[PDB]
Amino acid sequence: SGFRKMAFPSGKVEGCMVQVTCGTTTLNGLWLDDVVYCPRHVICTSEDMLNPNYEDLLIRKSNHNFLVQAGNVQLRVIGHSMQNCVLKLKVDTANPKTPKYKFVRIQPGQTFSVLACYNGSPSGVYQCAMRPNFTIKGSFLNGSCGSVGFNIDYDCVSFCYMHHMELPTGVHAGTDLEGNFYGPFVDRQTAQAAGTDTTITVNVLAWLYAAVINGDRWFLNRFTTTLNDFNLVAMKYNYEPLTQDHVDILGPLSAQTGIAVLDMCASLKELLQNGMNGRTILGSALLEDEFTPFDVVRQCSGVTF
Amino acid sequence: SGFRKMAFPSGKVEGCMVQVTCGTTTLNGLWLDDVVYCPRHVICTSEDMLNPNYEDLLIRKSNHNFLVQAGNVQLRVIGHSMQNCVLKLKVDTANPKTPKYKFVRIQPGQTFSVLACYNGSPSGVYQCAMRPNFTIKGSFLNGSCGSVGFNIDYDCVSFCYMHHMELPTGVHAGTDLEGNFYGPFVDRQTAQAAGTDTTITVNVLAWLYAAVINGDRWFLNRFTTTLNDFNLVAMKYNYEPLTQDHVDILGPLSAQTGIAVLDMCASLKELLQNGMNGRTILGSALLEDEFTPFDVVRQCSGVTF
Ligand SMILES: C[C@@]1(C(=O)Nc2cncc3c2CCCC3)CNS(=O)(=O)c2ccc(Cl)cc21
Ligand SMILES: C[C@@]1(C(=O)Nc2cncc3c2CCCC3)CNS(=O)(=O)c2ccc(Cl)cc21
Ligand SMILES: [Cl-]
Repeated sequence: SGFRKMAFPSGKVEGCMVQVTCGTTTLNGLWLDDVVYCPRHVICTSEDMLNPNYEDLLIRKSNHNFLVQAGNVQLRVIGHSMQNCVLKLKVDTANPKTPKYKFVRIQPGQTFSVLACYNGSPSGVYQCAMRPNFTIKGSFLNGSCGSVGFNIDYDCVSFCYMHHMELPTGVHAGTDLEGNFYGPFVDRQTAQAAGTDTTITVNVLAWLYAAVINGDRWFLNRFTTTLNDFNLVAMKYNYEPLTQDHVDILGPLSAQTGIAVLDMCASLKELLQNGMNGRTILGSALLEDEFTPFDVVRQCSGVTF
Repeated sequence: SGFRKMAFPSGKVEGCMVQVTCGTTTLNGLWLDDVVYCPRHVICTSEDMLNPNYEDLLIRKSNHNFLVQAGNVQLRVIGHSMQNCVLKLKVDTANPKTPKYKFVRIQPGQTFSVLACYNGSPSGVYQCAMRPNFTIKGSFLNGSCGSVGFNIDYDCVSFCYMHHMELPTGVHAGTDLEGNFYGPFVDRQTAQAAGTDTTITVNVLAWLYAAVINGDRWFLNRFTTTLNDFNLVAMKYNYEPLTQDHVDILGPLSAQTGIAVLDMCASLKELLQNGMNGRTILGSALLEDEFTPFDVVRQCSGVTF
């Protein structure tokens, strides 16, 4: 029993973290085989960020201008290239601790573990979700750039995020491991703001099913709803529209508990209208949206209480 | 910016997890040097749990009755002994991945990371606190016994908890690595319950300071209070008494924000007597008590390992 925001064991990623230095800037890199991946803004000064010409800044660099440190060993850079917003530094040593891995681009609503790093050294691990506005609510200080997001289903590490930026509201933006940013963000200091964020409806429903599996049913009601009527109510509370794909994905949780998806939608409608009345659901006084249906299945017992 | 429930990087502990089997029972073990540490109830059947005589059950077992598996390699047990509620299995192979470590007993209010394991394989990592009633609010299913709790200090892993039991309310109980239980619990199937719990006051204050560091100031006021008047209010809301030691420990957070500890106590007094009035603090509608003053300092500073 119990339900916690759980991250994947970070050991396989810890063995890939390195420090990348270019001039006076120092950040983190990800060392997989003989390549170190890091944000391309490592070659920028603060003044360069207003309007950087990365192609012009990069051509003035040689391999020996990049210092890569793995633990207390200096790696040697033997090539460099830029792919979108990431820099790929070819090194003379393949990482002997390289795990089985894949690069995957995720969709909003999907969760992942973040290994926060400073100076190539891991400091902590926490669970995050890609918000509908393509930002993440992380915990990052100066020096955390290059820290990565990942999932580890089986023994394979699926890298999905690399940290690049903090926005004015304290939320974070980054790229996939091919250097493509999530959202309309750019690696330039310009008027960039997080768009209006919304609640990940399919994840709230998944967490209500987790509460039922763990033994709580107080929030259920005798009503049902059509999918369109539920969406008309949901959008009034800044909740994301629920699609047929989301209803399909909730199928296994619906079968394990015996509660139809549109009947759980009716409980969600009532909870939005009434609040909790001094009660909690899985130790929370707010409706939780950073657990996917897959996360609930992974953590919860296969037997409902 | 940002504030997340952060766990320590789990890599150093992942390299110590093994599977221990005795008869039909299978659980987790911690392999450090040539010793595997696991709950002594591994030698019990369901019938033996009603009233076990561990010395009598153990004398009937030989070294070859214990199956220890580290990955896909079978370790050989060459000796066995019992220390309190922990079994120590001497193996023929020293763990080449043994980190720098210590066994430390923690006090209620202290936090630690848990690496949840099943069949000697790590599945997740999460943060939790030792409650004043000596239980932890963990997330564990059948097979999780032997999973460990820890903190990291530079290069050194301080093991503080080993999982043994789930109580009727869904909360958990266990021992330190010397086999001494936290709380008045016993390792047998009998009527045991979590006592009435209380809120960890020094941790709520630490989290209010974290909210001020991150830009949440609505709860501050012009008032102050004394230790005695604050404790008279706290006792009424099932909050732990605040001591001069707690005030001293909150010193660095008080200096960083410019808010005296008794000044912050006056803000908590008003939150206890009036509530949040539809507002949140660091994304929560409840007063969070599972972040110590040291956890707030570490997360708002970037301490690496
Ligand atoms: C490198 C930087 C950034 O966001 N750093 C950072 C990234 N994560 C967290 C924290 C920071 C800063 C301090 C608080 C914590 C610098 N600011 S910027 O507006 O010029 C900018 C603009 C675009 C990009 Cl891709 C990066 C940056
Ligand atoms: C081994 C067991 C235990 O709590 N297992 C367990 C531990 N963590 C989680 C979950 C369980 C069980 C199933 C639900 C989830 C079994 N119950 S018991 O009352 O006989 C008992 C009594 C004393 C001790 Cl030290 C252990 C146990
Ligand atoms: Cl996805």
